[PDB]
Amino acid sequence: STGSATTTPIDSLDDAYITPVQIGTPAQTLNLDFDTGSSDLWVFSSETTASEVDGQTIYTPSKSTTAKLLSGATWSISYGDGSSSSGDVYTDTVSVGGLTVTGQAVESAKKVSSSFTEDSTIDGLLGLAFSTLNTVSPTQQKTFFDNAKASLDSPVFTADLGYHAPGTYNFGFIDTTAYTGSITYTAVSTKQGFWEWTSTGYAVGSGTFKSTSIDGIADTGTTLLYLPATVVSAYWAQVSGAKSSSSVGGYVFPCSATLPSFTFGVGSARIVIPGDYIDFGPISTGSSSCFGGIQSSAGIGINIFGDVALKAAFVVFNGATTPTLGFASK
Repeated sequence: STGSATTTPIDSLDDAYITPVQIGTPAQTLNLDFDTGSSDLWVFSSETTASEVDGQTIYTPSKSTTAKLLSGATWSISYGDGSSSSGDVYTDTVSVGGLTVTGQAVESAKKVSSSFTEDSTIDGLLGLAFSTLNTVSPTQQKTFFDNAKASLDSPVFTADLGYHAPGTYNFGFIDTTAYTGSITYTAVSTKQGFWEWTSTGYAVGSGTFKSTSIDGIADTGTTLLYLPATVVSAYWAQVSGAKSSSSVGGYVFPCSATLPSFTFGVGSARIVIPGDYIDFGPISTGSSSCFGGIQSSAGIGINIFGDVALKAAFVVFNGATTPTLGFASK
């Protein structure tokens, strides 16, 4: 089997991407944030505290003939941005782009934090990291990808995120028309439950490439590119008027400045992030200070190749017995 679904930016900045997912019978279609940095499929639901729902589409398990309470199971998750959610669990039929999993754990939110309530466009998350991070207790549950894996033509999924445009998540096959050149594969460590890999270095604009190992995670659920402070400082030093603002919470730059590209290494290959991808617009409406798309990972505890980086590539998440990551230009 395979599946193929279009993923669409939630706003003009590509702050996140939503992908339609069919849950239950008859289908209830919710727009979920596919997140390769977490491992819970959770949804706004008929059980979510009413005051915490503001415009989202909800899953109503009582209207699904295939929903079954996963008795006794609860879940509770906190994300790197400080957001959180929790609730109980149903199993139900879940389909993504034509690919169907029966008995998928669908984690029904009883509570969500304010960041989720305030984002009307995201009806929940679909985790695509390793199932060892799944938060269901007492019985940890498998991700949609892990459940689908044995049925897939090939045990892979791919992320092809657009810059200010829709893209595609494919399951079970590699679309050879979707990238240029070759796919360079690189080793993954699953020790922390993430798609964790080691970039071979970076370049700023037309500068010389610096060979240096940068361990980080491929995370479709994080907007920006978070790298060590040394790397980030070297980037922003090439932008006229750029500075790190403690009041704003990162690097900002005058909207009049030109942004250089940023290149990251994948083995001997190179992925070039165009300068435009690093522009996240005014810090507040009408401001001449623009927020940067490359920020320091210091104090996160991990480097994160978020959407800014991933959308510059065609990315293969290879879930073979020994997982790997592939990157191609496109």
